[PDB]
Amino acid sequence: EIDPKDLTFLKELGTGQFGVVKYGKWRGQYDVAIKMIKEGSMSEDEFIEEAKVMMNLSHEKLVQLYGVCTKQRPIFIITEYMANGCLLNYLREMRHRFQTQQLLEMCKDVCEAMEYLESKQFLHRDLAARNCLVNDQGVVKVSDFGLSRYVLDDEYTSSVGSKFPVRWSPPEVLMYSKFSSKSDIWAFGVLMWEIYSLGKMPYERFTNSETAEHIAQGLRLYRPHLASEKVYTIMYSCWHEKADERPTFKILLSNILDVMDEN
Ligand SMILES: Cc1c(NC(=O)c2cc3c(s2)CCCC3)cccc1-c1cn(C)c(=O)c(Nc2ccc([C@@H]3C(=O)N(C)CCN3C)cc2)n1
Repeated sequence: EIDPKDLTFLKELGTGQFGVVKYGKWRGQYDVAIKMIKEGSMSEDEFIEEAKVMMNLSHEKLVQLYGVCTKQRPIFIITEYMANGCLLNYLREMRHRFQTQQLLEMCKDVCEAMEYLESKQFLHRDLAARNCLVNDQGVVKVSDFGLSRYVLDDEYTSSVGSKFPVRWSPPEVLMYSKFSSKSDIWAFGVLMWEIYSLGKMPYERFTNSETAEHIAQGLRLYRPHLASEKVYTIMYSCWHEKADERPTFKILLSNILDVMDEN
């Protein structure tokens, strides 16, 4: 429980699934982001009841959830600040600057975070470049892990809703709402594709339902120009139809490190 008196609001960062997010400082020194949770946007009682595990998740490649302010309305979620914003926009804006080594390093950053989450049996549930953030030194970190569970918005929570991350979902999520470590694995593959395509929309020009239909029948994302065959093999392994044939994040990290060593 953070004392809201210790927070200084400094800048509007935009709006996300829970409403307004602001940049500020904690105790005049530490850079933070502060989600001000819009009333009715979140299952607050449920989040508060369950939130301690999420705060104890600690890793260099996670965007840390520092604490909460719950003795007030609206409630706040205080996290680590990331000066370069979300990875999807960062890729798009610096598109002509990246070397292939840096793209691989981004994949490694995310994979390390996810390997940690996997070891804690904690699901992200909405992994995608938009839910990775970038610090002032270009380090990529995974953000808002586990929060999708508390979203109150039928357009997001229903698999036929317009905000559901269909393009990041395996068949068993689309058909059965069966989330597991292996649905995060699928999403990580799509994320690697977002990285190597330098921020393109997966299945662009397909609607969500067309995407569902086509992946169910075995359609997969093509190899981006900048991805080597070894890199494509890694992302492709995430997309096995059967969840039990997909690798673990431990295995993916080993795969990524091996490519780095060869390069
Ligand atoms: C995480 C986030 C959101 N998204 C969310 O809060 C949620 C996503 C999900 C939720 S809530 C529940 C379900 C799962 C998905 C919205 C706006 C800012 C930030 C955000 C957070 N953090 C932790 C940051 O460090 C950060 N940094 C940042 C943002 C914007 C800019 C900068 C800017 O100031 N503006 C105004 C736009 C251009 N941009 C580059 C720079 C850094 N943004």
